[PDB]
Amino acid sequence: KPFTCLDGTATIPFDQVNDDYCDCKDGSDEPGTAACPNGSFHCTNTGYKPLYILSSRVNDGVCDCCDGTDEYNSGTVCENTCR
Amino acid sequence: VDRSNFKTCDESSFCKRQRSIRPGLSPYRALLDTLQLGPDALTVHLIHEVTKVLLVLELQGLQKNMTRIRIDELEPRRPRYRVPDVLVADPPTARLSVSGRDDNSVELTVAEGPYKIILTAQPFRLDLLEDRSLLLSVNARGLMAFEHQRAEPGAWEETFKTHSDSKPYGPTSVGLDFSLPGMEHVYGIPEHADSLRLKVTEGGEPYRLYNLDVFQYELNNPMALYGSVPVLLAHSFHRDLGIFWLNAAETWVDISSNPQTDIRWMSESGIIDVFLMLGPSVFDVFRQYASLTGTQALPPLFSLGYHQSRWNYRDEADVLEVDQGFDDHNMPCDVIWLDIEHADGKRYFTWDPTRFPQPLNMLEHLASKRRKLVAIVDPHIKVDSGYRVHEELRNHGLYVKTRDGSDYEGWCWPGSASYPDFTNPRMRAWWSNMFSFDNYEGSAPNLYVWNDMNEPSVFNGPEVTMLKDAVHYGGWEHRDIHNIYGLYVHMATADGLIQRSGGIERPFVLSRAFFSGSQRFGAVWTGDNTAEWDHLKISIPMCLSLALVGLSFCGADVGGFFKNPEPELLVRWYQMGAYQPFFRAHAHLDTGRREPWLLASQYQDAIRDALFQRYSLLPFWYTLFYQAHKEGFPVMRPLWVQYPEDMSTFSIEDQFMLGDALLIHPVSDAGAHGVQVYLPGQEEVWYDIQSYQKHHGPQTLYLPVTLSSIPVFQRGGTIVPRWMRVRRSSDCMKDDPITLFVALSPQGTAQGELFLDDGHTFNYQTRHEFLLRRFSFSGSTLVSSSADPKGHLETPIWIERVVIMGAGKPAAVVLQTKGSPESRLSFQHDPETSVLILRKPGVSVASDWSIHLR
Ligand SMILES: *[C@@H]1O[C@H](CO)[C@@H](O[C@@H]2O[C@H](CO)[C@@H](O[C@@H]3O[C@H](CO)[C@@H](O)[C@H](O[C@H]4O[C@H](CO)[C@@H](O)[C@H](O)[C@@H]4O)[C@@H]3O)[C@H](O)[C@H]2NC(C)=O)[C@H](O)[C@H]1NC(C)=O
Ligand SMILES: OC[C@H]1O[C@H](O[C@@H]2C=CO[C@H](CO)[C@H]2O)C[C@@H](O)[C@@H]1O
Ligand SMILES: OC[C@H]1OC=C[C@@H](O)[C@@H]1O
Ligand SMILES: [Ca+2]
Ligand SMILES: [Ca+2]
Repeated sequence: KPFTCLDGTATIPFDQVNDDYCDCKDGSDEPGTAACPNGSFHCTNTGYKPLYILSSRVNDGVCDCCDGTDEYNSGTVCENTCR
Repeated sequence: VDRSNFKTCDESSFCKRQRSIRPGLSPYRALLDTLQLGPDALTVHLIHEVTKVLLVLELQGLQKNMTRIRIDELEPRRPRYRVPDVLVADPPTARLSVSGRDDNSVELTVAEGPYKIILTAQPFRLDLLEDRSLLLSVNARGLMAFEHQRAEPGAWEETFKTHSDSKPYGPTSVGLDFSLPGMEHVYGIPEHADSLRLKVTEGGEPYRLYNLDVFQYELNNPMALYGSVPVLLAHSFHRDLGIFWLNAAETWVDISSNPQTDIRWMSESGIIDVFLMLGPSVFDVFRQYASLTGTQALPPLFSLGYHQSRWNYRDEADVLEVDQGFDDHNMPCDVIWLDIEHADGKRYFTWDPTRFPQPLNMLEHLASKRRKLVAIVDPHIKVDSGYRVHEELRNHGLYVKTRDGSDYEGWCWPGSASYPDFTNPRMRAWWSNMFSFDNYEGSAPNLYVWNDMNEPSVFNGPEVTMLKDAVHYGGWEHRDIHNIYGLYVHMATADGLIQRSGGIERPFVLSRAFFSGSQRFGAVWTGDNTAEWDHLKISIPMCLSLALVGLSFCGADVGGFFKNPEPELLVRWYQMGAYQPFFRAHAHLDTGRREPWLLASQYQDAIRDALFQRYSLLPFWYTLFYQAHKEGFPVMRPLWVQYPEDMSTFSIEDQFMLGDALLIHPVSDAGAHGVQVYLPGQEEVWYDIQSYQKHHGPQTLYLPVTLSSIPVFQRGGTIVPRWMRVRRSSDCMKDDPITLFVALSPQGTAQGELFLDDGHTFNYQTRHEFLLRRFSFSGSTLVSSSADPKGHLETPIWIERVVIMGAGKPAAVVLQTKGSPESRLSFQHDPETSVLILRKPGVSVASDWSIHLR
């Protein structure tokens, strides 16, 4: 079955989910990339409090999550600082 | 402003002497028996009929439609100053041939024509023509005046208020007039807080060019401000012309009308050295002037982002809180600035040990956020035996001296201070070397520089500057070199930033004072403006006057320096500043804090919108600056530059263009609910970039506006590149995908370029590591091709989207690129606006590709 935007604005195949192009008005098809202007990235921060950051902070070369998972293909290698 | 602190023409003895000469028969005549003609120049002696003083005219035809005129004494008591380091090369000449000659006239042909010069012997005159069209006359009103060096109130010793100029060489001023038949509009000669189209000076003061620190300067007047560029442009429906008066001394410019405009230049000292730039187009004049003084230095990308400053951020914790504030309020910012309070009691190159104890750690934190810092470094050095900089400059004799040979001491921010002689090439080398990371302790590669007070500002000096009779390198007086002092500070600082990196990193230096050639060293700004609506308005004509004379990297303090702007004014200032080349918020010591998140939500939101527009347009700004760097064309342009035959555009200063693609009319009145936008061009179309509504030119459109409105229109026939993923700073964005905004002309065509490189080194020039792409749309196909095949670049940048305005709905969209099978793209189309969005082309920006609609 296809993916439906959390806002009900479109239905797209799951191949357009995290494909680094924004397809949903709410940004819900790109939770793992920097593609949507109003998306969010979830910092799982295993063992500590989870946090959400702006999608524009995914692979921006700046360490935003204490687990460093927001920087996965930028060249900045973030260390785990969750404590 | 306190006008009594600054000389009017009647208070400057040389101006009063020159200006007292009224139109008439010139006493100068050319002695044609002394005429000598060589392949590079024509020389002839001139004589003053009363005094019998002999001068030498060196007349030269030059390549690229220019003429140079130099006049000096035949046998001077001492050599006269000739401006060094402004010209980038010895201009290539064109041969003058005698095509006609009688007892009172010589007609010269430049190369194989069509330009000609007529030299009239008595009275001395020069006429410049293209075939039978007279372009300009020299000495037509007989106002040439060359005060020879002698062995009359104020001709010798002269006092202004409490300051005595000993004037050892007496009256030595030079002046000459130029006539521009068919010209009614003239521009340039910055810096003045005045209209873009220059006013006639007949019944008032001439325009003054003398770099001065004018506290609380006022608007719509000809008082000299911080910089001086002695270049005047003249525009008509039929032609463009330029006059470049290469003189570094105090200069006054008189403008008068008759259709014809006459211009008179009057300088304190030096020779007469003038370049006549004959166009014929305004772009030809820009190329001509760029061939003489060079082009705008290519800014590092970060310097085209947003700069946050004030006098002063208190300490490291304040800087770090400001940094964190931008991120907590989702507002981008590339640089945070440190004014004079960061230093140890205004000893430059030092840090206050309580406020900034660990500058490298502060710079490391900003580097982790991919941000930079700018530190102020002024050219006045505290007189303090415990200050190494002072001790070294004193010990090496590198300070400006008084006539008695002692180091000049004046008053400035650190109290008693001395002034390094930046005209001395060894002083400039010492200064550049002081920027090494070993010498400037606490500096790092993300620290750049601001040169202020480099007129030089001297608090206890005449007109708040240095004594006329102070002595510089080679024995020249301060009066001879004044207007290039600031340029030298700017130059030496830029070279310091280049050298500390081993010649790899492009500099970023902001300077207050400037001259012809200052474009080669960085940015300038309009100084200490005020938080008032008419100062917001005047930022356009002031930066346009600078753009016309090669200084493209211009701006005005966002919010105004003096006083507290009301939130509505601060919003409108961010919007204006967001569309001006140098974009910095700055504020005076006594003002309330005005970081943009301190305002109510409605104002924050409008400011964030403006910041996002600027950051998304960085690829476009970068490309315009590359075109300025390569061609010498202005980034910010008056409408008459793009519409030279539209006489209704000749005086417009409440609107401007960025390149040939965007027309901007910022809101500049409190409580405005609409703006009158003039959209020029017969058979041209304009797209409102927010609504996508198409408007046909020529028309005046009354556009409704709200607090968040920035009236911007894209010209049909252009392609604008954007980074739609706005991040916290430009470094974060510089490897991101591009969205192309294609605005179709009525013929269904469009074109545009895109420059890309690493964002900060000279590798584009030393290694040809860059991309220059051409995007072209015609006949239902969009094509990417190389605009410069020498440029290659390793980059992950790709095309994520194409937005086409003025397009119908296609049945299919196909992409072809070498190395890939044919691709089908999905698309969305709005039939109301005729906007077509092409989804994820997915192709590298370094590759040739084509997209076909239907
Ligand atoms: C140095 O100076 C020379 C001499 O001025 C200069 O060359 C000239 O350039 C102009 C363009 O600026 C040429 O003018 C054109 O002439 C052609 C006919 O040959 C016309 O088709 C052109 O018309 C266009 O523009 C008109 C409005 O101005 C429109 O009505 C029309 O529809 C067209 O769009 C235009 O008149 C001129 O022919 C040459 N002259 C010579 C002798 O070469 C040269 O470019 C300058 N060089 C530098 C380096 O500055
Ligand atoms: O470094 C502080 C401040 O310096 C300059 O402005 C001065 C302020 C008041 O008076 C004198 C005028 O005599 C000015 O030079 C420029 C500012 O941008 C800067 O913040
Ligand atoms: O199936 C279409 C595409 O969707 C996502 C990723 C690619 O692997 C596929 O080609
Ligand atoms: Ca997607
Ligand atoms: Ca990040």
